[PDB]
Amino acid sequence: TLNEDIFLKHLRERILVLFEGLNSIKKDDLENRLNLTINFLEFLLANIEDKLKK
Ligand SMILES: [Mg+2]
Repeated sequence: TLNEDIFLKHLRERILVLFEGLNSIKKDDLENRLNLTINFLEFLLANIEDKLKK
């Protein structure tokens, strides 16, 4: 069963690597979208405050 053990252990590692890559990709995409929304809200806040000082 040696060949079986090698294939299964490598397959486990491949699954873990796939999960690690998927989580990295999702984290980057989430960071991008969060930065967009946060910048939008900061621009809105700054514009509102500039509109209030006048
Ligand atoms: Mg790993």
